[PDB]
Amino acid sequence: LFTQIFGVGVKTADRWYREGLRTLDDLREQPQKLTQQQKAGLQHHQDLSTPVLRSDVDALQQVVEEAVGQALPGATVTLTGGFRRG
DNA sequence: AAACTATGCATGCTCTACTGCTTCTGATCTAGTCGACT
Repeated sequence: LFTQIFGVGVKTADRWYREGLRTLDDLREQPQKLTQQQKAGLQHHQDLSTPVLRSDVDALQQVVEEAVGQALPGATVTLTGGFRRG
């Protein structure tokens, strides 16, 4: 559960385990030891938990192409990662 | 002629500014360690 939080790794999860935080609520109880990455991950935990579908991938690519063109014309963007693997 | 008073001056003391030199302190750049991510 802890590892699914953006900005929280194995070491941080183990540290929280040894500190007595056994559920997600305790993390939100004290939002002062969480860095920017952890705060962002916890704020939108539910949205990022849902798997990303191909439709979102195509929408993101279409949006990013316009930004890349505006920054500069003639640039190319390629989709890599798991999606490129099918 | 003698006693009292007057001015006059000097030197040490005190303060406030002024300038220049020396030392201390606060702001700004990187190595290492832990952690995050792809």
